[PDB]
Amino acid sequence: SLRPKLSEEQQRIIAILLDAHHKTYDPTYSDFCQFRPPVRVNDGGGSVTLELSQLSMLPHLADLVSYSIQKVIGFAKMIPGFRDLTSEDQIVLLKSSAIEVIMLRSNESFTMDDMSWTCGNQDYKYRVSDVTKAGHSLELIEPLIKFQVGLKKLNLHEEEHVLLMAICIVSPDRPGVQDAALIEAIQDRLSNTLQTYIRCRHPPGSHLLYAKMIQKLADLRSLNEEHSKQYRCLSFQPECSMKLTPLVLEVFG
Ligand SMILES: C=C1/C(=C\C=C2/CCC[C@]3(C)[C@@H]([C@H](C)CCCC(C)(C)O)CC[C@@H]23)C[C@@H](O)[C@H](CCC)[C@@H]1O
Repeated sequence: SLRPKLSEEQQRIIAILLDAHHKTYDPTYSDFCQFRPPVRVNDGGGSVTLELSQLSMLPHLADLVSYSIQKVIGFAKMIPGFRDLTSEDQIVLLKSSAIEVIMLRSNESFTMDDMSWTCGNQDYKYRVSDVTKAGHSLELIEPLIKFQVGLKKLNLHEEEHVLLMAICIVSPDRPGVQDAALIEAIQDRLSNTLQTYIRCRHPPGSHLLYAKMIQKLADLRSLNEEHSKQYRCLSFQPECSMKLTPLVLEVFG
């Protein structure tokens, strides 16, 4: 019912987050030529044996994800209050939310035109087949695509988008966090900002939208778990480490 105006602080928080995102997410995907080249081997049959023996798309996707983790670390460091946390808690939050924030931020390149993540020309267009070529199974990819569509249909304003990513990162319910109270205080500040923003730009669906966004955060936890299970399997493949990156190995190891 009540639609309070955004406070000076809330406006500042949003401005900071938008700026942080603009500085850490390149919508032109101009750095992609620097990643190891994508290689797409003939695997129309979706053979797990062939996929694991080759992992043809893994070097490229590992680089893309590693690159993205670095950008997420930068984004996170710009989240108001994040610096107030101990280095220990910052690292715990980053490592635990990295893959989730990547899935969230990738919605910007995701397109419902053909259900793909398009980052420019055909070379940098990723579909389900490309992810299976990196060693993952439909058990993860299909729910992820479903997640991308659901998120895409929320038609989030960039303000809502960056707040959602910040809230995802600053979560007190991450295993290993030491000062859950401080983290919850920061998250509440961000959550209150989001709730206020939604009510200001969306008439009472304001309540429906916030609930839907929070549900996406729950969906991300499940996706995170499935990815971890599959990463474990992938790591068993001999010589897989060389196809990944040091950051990826640490974050998901
Ligand atoms: C990374 C990003 C992008 C796309 C994300 C994709 C498309 C390819 C397969 C991925 C990467 C999924 C995959 C299941 C994870 C695999 C990771 C390993 C191999 C380590 O298990 C998770 C998200 C999926 C492009 C762009 O929007 C941002 C980047 C440019 C601004 C964003 O930051």
